[PDB]
Amino acid sequence: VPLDGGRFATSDLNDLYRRVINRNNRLKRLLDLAAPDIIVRNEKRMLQEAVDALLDNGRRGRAITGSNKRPLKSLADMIKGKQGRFRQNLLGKRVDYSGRSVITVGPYLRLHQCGLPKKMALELFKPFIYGKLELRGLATTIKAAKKMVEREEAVVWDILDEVIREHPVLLNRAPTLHRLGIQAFEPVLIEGKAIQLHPLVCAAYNADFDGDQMAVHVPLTLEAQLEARALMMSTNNILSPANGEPIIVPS
Amino acid sequence: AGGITGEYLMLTYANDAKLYVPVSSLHLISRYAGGAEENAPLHKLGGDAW
Amino acid sequence: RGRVGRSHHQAYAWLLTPHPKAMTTDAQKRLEAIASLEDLGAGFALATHDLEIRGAGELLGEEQSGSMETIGFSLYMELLENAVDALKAGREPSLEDLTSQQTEVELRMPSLLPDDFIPDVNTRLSFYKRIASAKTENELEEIKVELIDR
Amino acid sequence: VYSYTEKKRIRKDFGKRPQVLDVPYLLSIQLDSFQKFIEQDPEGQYGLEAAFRSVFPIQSYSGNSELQYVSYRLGEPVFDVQECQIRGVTYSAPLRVKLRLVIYEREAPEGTVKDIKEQEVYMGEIPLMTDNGTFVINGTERVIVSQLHRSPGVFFDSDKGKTHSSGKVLYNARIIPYRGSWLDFEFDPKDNLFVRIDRRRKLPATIILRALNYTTEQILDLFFEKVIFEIRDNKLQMELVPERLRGETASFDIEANGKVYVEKGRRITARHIRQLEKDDVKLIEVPVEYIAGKVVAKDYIDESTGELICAANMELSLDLLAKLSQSGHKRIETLFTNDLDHGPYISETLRVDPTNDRLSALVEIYRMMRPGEPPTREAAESLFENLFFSEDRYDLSAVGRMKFNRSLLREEIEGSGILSKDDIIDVMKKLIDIRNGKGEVDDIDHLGNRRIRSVGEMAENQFRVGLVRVERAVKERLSLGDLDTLMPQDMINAKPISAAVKEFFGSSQLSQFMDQNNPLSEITHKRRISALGPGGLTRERAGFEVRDVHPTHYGRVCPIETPEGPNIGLINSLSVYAQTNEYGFLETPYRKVTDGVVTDEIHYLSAIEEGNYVIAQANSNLDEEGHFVEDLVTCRSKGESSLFSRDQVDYMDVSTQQVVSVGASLIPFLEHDDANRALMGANMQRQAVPTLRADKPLVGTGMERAVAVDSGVTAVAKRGGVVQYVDASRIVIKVNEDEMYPGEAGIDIYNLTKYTRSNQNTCINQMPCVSLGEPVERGDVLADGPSTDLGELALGQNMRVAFMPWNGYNFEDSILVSERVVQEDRFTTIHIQELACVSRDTKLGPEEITADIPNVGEAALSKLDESGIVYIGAEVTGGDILVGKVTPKDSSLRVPNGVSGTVIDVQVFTRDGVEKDKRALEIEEMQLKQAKKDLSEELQILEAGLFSRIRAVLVAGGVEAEKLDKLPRDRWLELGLTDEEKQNQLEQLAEQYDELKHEFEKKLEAKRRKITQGDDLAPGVLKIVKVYLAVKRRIQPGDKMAGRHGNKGVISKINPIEDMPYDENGTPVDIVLNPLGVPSRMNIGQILETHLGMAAKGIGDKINAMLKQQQEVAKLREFIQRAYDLGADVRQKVDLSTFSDEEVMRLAENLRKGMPIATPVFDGAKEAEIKELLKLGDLPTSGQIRLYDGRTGEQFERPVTVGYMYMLKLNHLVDDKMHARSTGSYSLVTQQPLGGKAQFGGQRFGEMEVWALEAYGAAYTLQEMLTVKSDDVNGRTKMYKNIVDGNHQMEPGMPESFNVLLKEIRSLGINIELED
Amino acid sequence: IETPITANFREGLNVLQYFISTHGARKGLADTALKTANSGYLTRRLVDVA
Amino acid sequence: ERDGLFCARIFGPVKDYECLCGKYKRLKHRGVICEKCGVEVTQTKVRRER
Amino acid sequence: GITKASLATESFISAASFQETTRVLTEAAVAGKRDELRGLKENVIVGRLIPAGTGYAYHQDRMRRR
RNA sequence: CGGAGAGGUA
Ligand SMILES: [Mg+2]
Ligand SMILES: [Zn+2]
Repeated sequence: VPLDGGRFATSDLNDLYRRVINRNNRLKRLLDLAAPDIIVRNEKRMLQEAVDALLDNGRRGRAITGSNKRPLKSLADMIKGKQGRFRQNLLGKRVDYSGRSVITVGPYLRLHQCGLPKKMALELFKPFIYGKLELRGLATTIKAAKKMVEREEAVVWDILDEVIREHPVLLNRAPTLHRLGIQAFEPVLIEGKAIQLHPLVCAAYNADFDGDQMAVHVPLTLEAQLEARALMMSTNNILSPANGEPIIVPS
Repeated sequence: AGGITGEYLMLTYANDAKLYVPVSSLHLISRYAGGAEENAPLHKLGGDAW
Repeated sequence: RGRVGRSHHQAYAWLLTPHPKAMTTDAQKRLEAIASLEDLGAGFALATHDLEIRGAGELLGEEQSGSMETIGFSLYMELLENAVDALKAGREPSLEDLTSQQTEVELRMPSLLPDDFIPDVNTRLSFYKRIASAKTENELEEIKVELIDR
Repeated sequence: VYSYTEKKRIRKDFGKRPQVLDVPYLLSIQLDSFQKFIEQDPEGQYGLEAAFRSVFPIQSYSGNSELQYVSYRLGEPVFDVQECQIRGVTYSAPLRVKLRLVIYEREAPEGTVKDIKEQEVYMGEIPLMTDNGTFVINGTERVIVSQLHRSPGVFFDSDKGKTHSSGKVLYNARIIPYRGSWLDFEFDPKDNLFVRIDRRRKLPATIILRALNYTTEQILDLFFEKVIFEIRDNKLQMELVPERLRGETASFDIEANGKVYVEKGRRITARHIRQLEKDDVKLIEVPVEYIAGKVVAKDYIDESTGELICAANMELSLDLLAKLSQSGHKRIETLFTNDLDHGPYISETLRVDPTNDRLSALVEIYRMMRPGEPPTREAAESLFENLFFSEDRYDLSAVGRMKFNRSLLREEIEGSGILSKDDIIDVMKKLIDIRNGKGEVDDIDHLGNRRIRSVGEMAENQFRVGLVRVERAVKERLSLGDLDTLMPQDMINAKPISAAVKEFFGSSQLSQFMDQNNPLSEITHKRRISALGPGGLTRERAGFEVRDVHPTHYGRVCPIETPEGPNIGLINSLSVYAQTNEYGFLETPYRKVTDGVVTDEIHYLSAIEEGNYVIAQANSNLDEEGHFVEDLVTCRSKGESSLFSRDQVDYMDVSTQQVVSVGASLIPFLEHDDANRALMGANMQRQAVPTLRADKPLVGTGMERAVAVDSGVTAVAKRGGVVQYVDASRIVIKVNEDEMYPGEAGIDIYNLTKYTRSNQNTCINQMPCVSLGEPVERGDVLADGPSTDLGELALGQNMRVAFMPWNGYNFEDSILVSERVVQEDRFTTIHIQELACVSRDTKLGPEEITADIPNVGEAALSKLDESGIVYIGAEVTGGDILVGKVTPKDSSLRVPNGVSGTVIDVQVFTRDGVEKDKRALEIEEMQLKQAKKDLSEELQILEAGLFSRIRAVLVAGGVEAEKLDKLPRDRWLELGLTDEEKQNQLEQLAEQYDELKHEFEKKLEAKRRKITQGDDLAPGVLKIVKVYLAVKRRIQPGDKMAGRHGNKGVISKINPIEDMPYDENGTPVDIVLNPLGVPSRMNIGQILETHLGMAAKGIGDKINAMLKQQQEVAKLREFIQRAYDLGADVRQKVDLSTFSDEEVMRLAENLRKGMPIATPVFDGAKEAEIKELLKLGDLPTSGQIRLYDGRTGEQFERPVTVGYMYMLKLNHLVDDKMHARSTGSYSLVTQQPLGGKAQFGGQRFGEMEVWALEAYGAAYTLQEMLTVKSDDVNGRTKMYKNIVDGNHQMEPGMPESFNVLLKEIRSLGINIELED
Repeated sequence: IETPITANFREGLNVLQYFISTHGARKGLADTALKTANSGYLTRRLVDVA
Repeated sequence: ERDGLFCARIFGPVKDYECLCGKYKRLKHRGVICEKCGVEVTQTKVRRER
Repeated sequence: GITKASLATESFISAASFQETTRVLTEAAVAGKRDELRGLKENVIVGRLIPAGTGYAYHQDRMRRR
């Protein structure tokens, strides 16, 4: 990838590959030339060391480095550890149709709903809005619907209040210790900027309102919305899975 | 000068870079000759090679 | 070290160094390397060690030893093949021929086509040929307008 | 007693202890350290002088030349501070050394001179600390925090049976140099003794014993005593020492001189020893079984054959004894070992040591330090010489030698920097002594063992690192040829000094970006004590014992102000009165207690000395004769607080606030909070945004003024006088005639920094707080900074708070806020962003910044000018174009989506050599007008000053008022007057005037060249335009706001005025907190501050009432005097009778909004005084009044608490946090969404959140959130089309981050594949 | 410590009682930080076995 | 380059449905291999899997 | 123990995505191991339905179709 | 995009 200064990034894998290819081509030429054995021997030693550093650098007591005197990132170092593929890209991964905001109380809510700012509810629910606008024919393409949502005429708010009718969103607090850490709530649109959270599910989330933040994901398909409504709504999580005691205790 | 206290002559070249010459070897020094005791130039010590 | 020896007499070679409080680390590395390889046939190993650290310079420039972002050999053979085919087909003389009969106007003031201006070395070379071979000011002006356009 | 501008508003100080030592300059450590770096030290032991004299004279290898040093001098900086920040260049001063190069002549005897050439050579640019303690390194204002590292010396620690599972304590010793290679000794669980160097492989200690030209005999004499056998005619006569037998079980008959003293098997009692000595026993016959296990000291060989019989360090047996008898040996010497008192801990090391000589010992040392390269003699010997005994590559500092000679109980606190033989031997002796049972181990967390190296020492170390490379290069250049035409300038390189210093200042772990959203945050980030950085411990590998608070932290390091989270107790902050010792250690003052009197003399004691004495408590009652009123006074003797007798104390604490920091001494009623909640109170006080209209705290601690003055945000008068001119951007002070100077009299001019941007994007502007024609004195504030108010810190507003639950709108920690708080714009804060647009130089040529941009209408270009840059004052919103930039084939800078604000400043930088567009010429043109105008106003206000002094000095001897103005104001020299000291002074003033003319001319021309010149930029950029946006963030549900006592909570509703609980007078409560936050987390300080604030506003309300209906000053004076009394024996004692009857009308004008109160932290207002103050006002003394509901209008049962609590608005807005993403960009190597708010990022549905969906049966939600919504590209394009087409359904596919895993595993030699 | 803090929070602690209070109440927060770091790993191990 | 670490005939075309030398620039020739340089003009996402 | 009882699993992905990835991959690549995707973690890895809840019916009929 | 480092919220 270019570094935007005319040069390119280091990208340690290509560095290791260039090292291996250079040593290998040199050794092939030197074997073609029938060079004496003292030279081809340390050529093969260098090639073995280079392929060694490519496959897994640092498994030798010696590790070769580039900048800043840290060893390069080999193909085995791109799988191991907290930053490998398994723990950072496969078991848990970044997600579209998601948001994050501060939480306030909103004690007028019922147990099965959560506040949701109008801005977040418009940004998360854009494709559904495009579909409903093209159903009304108010913009008979996706480009005109895009500008139409961007301007925010008075009609897209009605499109929200229809596409948010029976559509749960999954609220999630950051250390999701237990399965009551992620729960689905029907949204209630708020002219504000903070996700209001029913003050009974705070004990389940372990959420004071002293500056916490919660993420909001959207279930898309019918299977996901029914999973949210049947399994993950807050009106199903009353007993704690750890022990039969209630978890919607008045706090 | 690293263990000896001596008396020196004080000579100011260009850029105020001073040259001290010993009084034991003041014969290396001559008076001016161009008739320009007010219009005399000033060289730079050590040249301008650098 | 190779100046001594040269005959059946065993020949010693001393590398006196200053006292080690004022030698850089690279110096002791060099000295221990050159004292390690005290054998016969060590020259080529030492040369291919000097390469690989120093790195070969430009394949199509000056500056023999250094990394310094050369042009690739795989690119270079293609560039040279394009030059060979254009040259032979065209049959223009070498640039040096255009240097030979050149009435020397060495005025030691820069005169070339800059790299970023015409990046393709082959095409820039073709302009060199066609400019120095232009034998009419009208031809020079045609070169000027074509180069302005291109 | 009072000034003129403290009588504006006198904070009513409660508190009873009279202060004996005022709070020092709060930035003493930073300014003092960097002064010790850059100051001409005559004695030559601090800073640059110490470094230069530690390197120079540089003698060449040839010896026929040397380069010696004369003096050093810091030049003037090329730019001032403001131009350094704006232009993006560090604020440095060129260091110029007057080097002097001698040259010897060859054939002369040893030591002569041919020539000597000297020249002021330039070397190094050293960044200059500003007036406060902040450096400017690249335009960004940095702060180098002090570091707290273990002092160089020697330490004897022991893992408390953490290994070997036997309960065996493995005592160890570390010799830790300031600079060099460490050294360690330790004990194997077999009670051996091994050395290790630089944490390498472990070796027997006797290896390094032999390495010092010690053979085995001297080793045994060093570590062991002697027991003497004399073989005679009767069976091994031994000279017996009776104190060698204290405490052993006997083994045979103990008799002498024909009398049985002790019999076998007995323990040798003390009375047995006394019997032996009173009978004076010397010589005892002993059996032979006693010697079969004893080890002989030295070598006894056979004299005739010259063959070894017995050697050093081996046990004697019967055959050896017979041979030594047969060789004529009469005297044998064995070792006095033991089992509990003197173990043979070195003899077993000799046994296990596979080394017998010294050369081979140096051989395996060489093998250890560098594997490979098998040793020679000279290489091993030189390696071991320069490893520990070279002043080049090893150095204990003077602090190292001090602690070293202290730990070994030596005498002199001076010595050589490098180690010696006796030092290593003494360390080993002391370690063996610790092992035996005498002496005691150290704790490594003691503040007598950890020392502070602040800015000066650290930067001097880097300067020395650079100077070593400089002197090496100098030596090579001297030994090279052609000496007789060299000059020092052409000899030294100024690269490795500037590099070694810029590397430290710019990019280090201890030179960090200044927190600048307060005066408090700056002044408490400069007084920071980081326990991290180079030469210190690591954040996530620090245990529970170093994070913890030691009994020696008292007075030096604050116990409460530390961050919470992963680095707690590692980022400690200094106490108020703590200083740095001469050696870097921490010391705190103490009042000396004489025979019975607590005096007023103070002694600064360190942490080692504080343990020996006994120190009284800060608040222990003493009464006008220095005598404690009790006889069991609570003191602390040796890290143990306990009650001591009155006639035993040696010292007393200076004041009650020397335990806590500066951050946690602005908390009023700190002595009622918990420690956790006070920690959070301090750390959130550090983050309060400076609001729009600053508002004094009605309840402070009096330390507010110190923080406002010492943090350099207020513009403070350097010399007193009269304010000649006030303006919102400048203040002109005509200085008093007795504060004048004779030469360059002049008058002072202060330029106030208007709305510039702080580091944290808040707004720092100063406001004039003095009026036109008003007397000011030296040290008095003239301009409030950000969040100060008449020279005292005011971080937030103070609002009327009711403590009750309100319909659940303040459920957990939330806050319900009235709408007057948002109507009055009291939490509306200004945030100033800097958006930069750069013009690159890329393929297909550069980019211009013209207005000509495609596919956008003229509405887009309506806010740009003709040059493509937005107009100043243009109220932009999100998505508008500020700098129209084109890509050569729409790369215009746009406001980020969501943020509004007014453009207040456009800075255009251009690289030299390319022409400047229209906007750059316009900006440079107005800048030139500003620069010429400001210098002209400077010179002409100085003209007013000089001519006023000239006119006012001629009152006698030359006064003719018309003749001053018969000719114009200039020619006031050649008039008729006596040519005496008056005309002397007029000639001096005219010469000063003409010099000021010349200075103005030179400065104006230099400023013009500095403005017009092109500036250095990054290679590859053409021109940069920085637009500045000012955004008034008001307040909304979400914005976290806090108190001072650790009670945070996001505002949860902006509630109309009429719904707020009003009391019987109609006044609505401004903020309704929750009571339930008080009992659990015990910050009772908030309730007491609430009551005291209600009292203060009661006094303010009565003064306001007495002022509205106009009443004479004889009533205001009476009431205000009653208010300023009423302390129960407080130390304030202000009398209103000496006020000028109009500064009472100004005092009561400033007190009409509330009478400010100080409560020193541990010397606070007791509750009785609070009730008395609430009763001086007409408020009900229980603190709680009756509130009617806002909506139903019917009174609340159980009367509620209202008062005035000081709310800060912390810098966690909800504008910055709230974020949402539907579809956006995607990452490159793995096709997952990007991450963050700057990028249009999507939240991370991590590992725990996947287990939380596996715990439900929600498998379809999981499948979409890890294939469709994230990663499966053919799945997500189809999903988007299906959503738009009204069909919520997915085709899953398989995530591309798993195909990446296949190709990466499969790209090893590992065939991983999917089956059928 | 043998002698207690005989002063509640209605009345004020004096200096030395407050210092000993901090002795007690920083161990709590340091313990909270590192126990959190450990228990996260423990529940990760538990999830991955079952 | 021709047969370097990043390559177009070995791993695939850089731009979507386009030859290396621009001989074929539209999807109507999907699958044909150019002759001068020798890339398979196809989707550029095959550069991820080859 | 739970650290060893999870590395000693018949599924070489439910142990590779746990700790010690290099050791697990080499020991399961020499042995030529086979993962039947019969768990809740490797179905998360390979991006298909979890055999727990609403994925249980799917996996039930999928198994009974072969 | 990577690397190093600093700090902060829950
Ligand atoms: Mg919280
Ligand atoms: Zn092609």
